Amino acid sequence: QAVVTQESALTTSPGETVTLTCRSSTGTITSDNYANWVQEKPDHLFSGLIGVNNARPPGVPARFSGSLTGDKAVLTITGAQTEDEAIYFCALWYSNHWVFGGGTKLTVLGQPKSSPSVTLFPPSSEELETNKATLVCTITDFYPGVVTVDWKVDGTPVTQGMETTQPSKQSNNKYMASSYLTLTAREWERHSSYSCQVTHEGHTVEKSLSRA
Amino acid sequence: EVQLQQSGPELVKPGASVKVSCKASGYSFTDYNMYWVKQNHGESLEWIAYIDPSNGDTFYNQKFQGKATVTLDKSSSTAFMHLNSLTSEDSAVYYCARGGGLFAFWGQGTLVTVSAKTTPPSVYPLAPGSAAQTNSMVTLGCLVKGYFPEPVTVTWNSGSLSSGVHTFPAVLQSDLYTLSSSVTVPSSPRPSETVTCNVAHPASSTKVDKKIVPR
Ligand code: NA
Ligand code: NA
Ligand code: NA
Ligand code: NA
Ligand code: NA
Repeated sequence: QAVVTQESALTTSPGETVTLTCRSSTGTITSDNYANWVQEKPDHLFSGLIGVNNARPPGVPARFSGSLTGDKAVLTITGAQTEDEAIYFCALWYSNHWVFGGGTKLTVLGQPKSSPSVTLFPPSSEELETNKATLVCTITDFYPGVVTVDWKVDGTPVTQGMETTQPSKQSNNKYMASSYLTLTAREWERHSSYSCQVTHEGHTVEKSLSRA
Repeated sequence: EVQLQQSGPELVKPGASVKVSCKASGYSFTDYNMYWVKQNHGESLEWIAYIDPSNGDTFYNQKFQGKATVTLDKSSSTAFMHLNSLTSEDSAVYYCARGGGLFAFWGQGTLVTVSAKTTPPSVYPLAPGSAAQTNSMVTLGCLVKGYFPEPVTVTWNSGSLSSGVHTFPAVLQSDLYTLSSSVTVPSSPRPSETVTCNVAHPASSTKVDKKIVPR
């Protein structure tokens, strides 16, 4: 039925208390909705967190607490840990139907801020004969795991190709990812400078090359 | 003890129909409702329907009523969800979660994909652009491009060059998957000592190497 409104993504630190909400568009949220909260740890791993707008344990930490605010449900995490970093989904019951929230993405910074090492690759030999020129920009060992990647061709900001990926975690817990710039050989053989500048917070690490 | 051992991942062509099996262990099968939720790439979770062993009767989301169908196998304590006339948007991970006063324990999920054609990747080398070694270390990679399906498997020098390797998430470009892997070594190993990426693409029986040669 309605629109279950959840936070898109929130971040916090160990020892802090975090507040998540879940809004019902039909209005006041009651026991007739049987508000449920589930947890999805990043291995596409799911588990129930709180039901009955109250009920706590299958063996769920005392620090996770759910409630009913007025026109929405709230999951408060008091004494937030790093292993709480997961995706939280809400669910309201209207009848004969279950509606889950968008899911609140909670990141728990549990390691120092590290920066990305970017390495720009130009199109290969074998590839350019295929009328295609794929530029690759690898982003490695960056924490936290959020980056935006900007291209400019011959100083010209690119709105095309830009295939950036979501950061996947590395063995060292940091993140890595790459961004691709595909186009035709003619295009490739048309300019001189191709640059990839990565955004991880307020600092943009650029990486260029003048093929010719 | 409670276990919701879900059925293997699926792959079909449009118009096809799939049946997901959800075996459960560790609890009484008749005491709780089983829910069939749908998580699609990005759009997250979606309730589909639920069956009550406790009444036999099933409950469906009307937007799914005709597409999916829930059945129970009490004799083995196994729930099933049937999916018919599959299409592009029916591609996702399907989960079975048991009832209670919440969606307490869930299955591991089963992925279902509908689409197009199988294609081994076209692998390309990525070599330094006449730079050198700033830290005496050099980064070479491999462009595992335009394949189907997933997954791709990349090793460097037969898994002998294990440290320094970074294999990136695949990407969908021309409705095929493009991937990336990179190795970092000292500037002495390359190009004196050979450096090769071995990409294995299972769905096609592929096992191809890409020797990396300075431009
Ligand atoms: Na996890
Ligand atoms: Na606690
Ligand atoms: Na390897
Ligand atoms: Na293979
Ligand atoms: Na040469």
